[PDB]
Amino acid sequence: RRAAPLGPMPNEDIDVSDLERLKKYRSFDRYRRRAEQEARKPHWWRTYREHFGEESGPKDRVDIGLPPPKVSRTQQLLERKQALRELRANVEEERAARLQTARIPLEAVRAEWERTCGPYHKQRLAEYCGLYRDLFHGATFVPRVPLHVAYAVGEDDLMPVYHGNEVTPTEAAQAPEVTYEADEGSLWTLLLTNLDGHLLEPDAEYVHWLVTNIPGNRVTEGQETCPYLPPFPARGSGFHRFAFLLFKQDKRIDFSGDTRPSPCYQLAQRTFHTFDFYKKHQDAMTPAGLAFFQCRWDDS
Amino acid sequence: IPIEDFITPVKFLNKERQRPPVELPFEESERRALLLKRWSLYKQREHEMERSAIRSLLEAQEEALQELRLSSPELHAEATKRDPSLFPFERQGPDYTPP
Amino acid sequence: YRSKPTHGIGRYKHLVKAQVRPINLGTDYEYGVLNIHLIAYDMALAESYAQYVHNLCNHLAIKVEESYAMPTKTMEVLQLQMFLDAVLTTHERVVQISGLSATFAEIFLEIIHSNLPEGVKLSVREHTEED
Amino acid sequence: SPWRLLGALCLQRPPLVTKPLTPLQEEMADLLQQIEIERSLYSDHELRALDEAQQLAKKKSDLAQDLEDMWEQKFLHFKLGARLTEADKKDDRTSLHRKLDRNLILLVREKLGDQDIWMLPQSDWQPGETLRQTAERTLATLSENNMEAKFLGNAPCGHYKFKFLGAKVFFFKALLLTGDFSQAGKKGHHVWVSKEELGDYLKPKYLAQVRRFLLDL
Repeated sequence: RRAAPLGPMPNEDIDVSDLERLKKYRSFDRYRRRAEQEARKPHWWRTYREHFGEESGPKDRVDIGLPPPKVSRTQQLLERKQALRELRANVEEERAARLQTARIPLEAVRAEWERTCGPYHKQRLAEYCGLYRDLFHGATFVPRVPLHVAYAVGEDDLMPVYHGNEVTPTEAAQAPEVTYEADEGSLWTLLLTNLDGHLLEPDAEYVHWLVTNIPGNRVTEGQETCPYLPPFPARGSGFHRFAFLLFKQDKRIDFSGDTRPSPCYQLAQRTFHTFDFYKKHQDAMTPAGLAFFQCRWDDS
Repeated sequence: IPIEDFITPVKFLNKERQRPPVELPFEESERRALLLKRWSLYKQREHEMERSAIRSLLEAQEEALQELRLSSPELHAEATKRDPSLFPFERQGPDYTPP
Repeated sequence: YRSKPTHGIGRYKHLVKAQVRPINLGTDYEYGVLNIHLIAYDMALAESYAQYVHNLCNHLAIKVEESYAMPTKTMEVLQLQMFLDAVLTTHERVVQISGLSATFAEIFLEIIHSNLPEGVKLSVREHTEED
Repeated sequence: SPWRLLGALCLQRPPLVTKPLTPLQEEMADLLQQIEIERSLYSDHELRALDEAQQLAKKKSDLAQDLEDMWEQKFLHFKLGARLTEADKKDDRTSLHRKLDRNLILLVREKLGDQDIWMLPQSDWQPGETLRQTAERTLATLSENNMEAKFLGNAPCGHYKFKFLGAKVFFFKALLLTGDFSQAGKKGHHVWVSKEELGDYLKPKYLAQVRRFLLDL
């Protein structure tokens, strides 16, 4: 008893008559490539991807972004072609390349990464640590604006917070400094959330440091709501993740429901859902920057 | 009874002490490297000009065959067999000095 | 599994097969087994044009089966005036092309004879040869 | 639909002497010469040059040169045939002996009653005669020569239609082995022409596309 194959059968397309005239995989590598290409397509039979939890597979993204930066492509293409012409025709770079001596200027790479491609890497790195699932719950924001968060560990020593890096509660015992660039028409709101580690309520988080109504780069000049609270993980549970968020606001907003007492030591006073918060202020608030750090129990 | 000449001769065994040394300056090394790269480029161009040549030739051949077949079919019957002339073909390469 | 719609996804061996006569039809003329004898004096030169022939043949979609080297014919030449003895070496390579048509022959011959190197001799034959 | 059948034959003269090299091919030749002399293990002349030269000094404190001399003087005793048998004449485009390096082709002048015709050889082929047979026949006939012509195949090179009636010019390839030309001074005007000359001397467009299946070299 035979059934009828449903649509395509993997090798059906190639003609077995006269096998000598078909090109071959001479390289194990070519075979490897074609193989993975096939493994990525959605076949009509039971496959590895199906049973192993592809994280829902296809998902139709709710994108709350800061609108994509407007650029003319012909300009870019030409300027790049020319930059390449200037760079390649130099005999210095050829002599240097042949003899295996060259260095790439990491700082400038950091500048270009920031300018172009980085904001996209941010998206999937946040996706990796799931900065999306717990906060905006379905929604993806592309991190348009560069966000530099830093803790001072000494007079001369600065600890950077990169998205995904590991930091100790000792360096987080003090308030951070922030760098991002805007002229003054600007209105900003910045947030630091502890995404896991809520003891009573698994789906709730701890707002640590919340700041509102910021012109330009001036952090001291923004009205603060939650004064800074050093991360307080549990001895047992490892590696909590902490999210730094940025929002643009159109008109200056003041919200009394969010206001907290000045010393504010009590834990139940800080209970948070980024979801509800963003529901409250949604129309005036657009999500901008993202920087997160991962921290585990320490002596302090 | 096949025997190839690919064998390295036994005569060459102990005579090996004659030409060991090699040393190059960065000037000669670079001189040969530049000439090498230029060479590879050059050849890649040249193969392309010859392939273009033979391709254009065979296109002229196509025009030919198609025309001659369409006009008179007796010629598609005549011309398509490969005659006995090609069996004993002997061509000898160019010389340095003519007769 | 025979009953399932997916029976034979695993099927391969028809894809790789692990297991003469010229055809003259008067229209489609397949001449099998053309033997090309390159007789050149220099090892380097013989290797050069042999390699070149094979290389081109690969590109032309023309099938090449066996490229081998025939035994070196050493002609010891006695120079008669007083005697002089100059040892001399003839080298032969063979490129056997398994199929061809009249038109691709017409094309083939041109590239061959045109691109012949200095002091290079060519002989085109049929597959019956013995070693 | 009357078809006036006219064969035509492209005549190929084999290049005799080797062509000179591009400046780059020269530089590359130099490079390969150097590296090939570098990878080379011993020599008989060199073993017996160096070992003897070092042993003689040791015999004095306690051949290769003669060979070199004999070789030099014997190479100087040998006078070689000139590579240019053409540009010394410089005139005859009608000489078969002209271009040793290149491939040459035959070309003829014909003034007919209603037409001024410059003919890359043209054969009128009767429908009964094979294209082959007519090509060869008109070849040996017109030039008034004994020609051993090695034709590649029964396949024709290129085909061109001058349509009034309709009429076909069918072009073929003959590789000339040994020409024997009777009375080189007979009035039929024939030209022995290279690629550059074939470009210029060919007025018709049917021939202007015959230089398209020409083999450049």
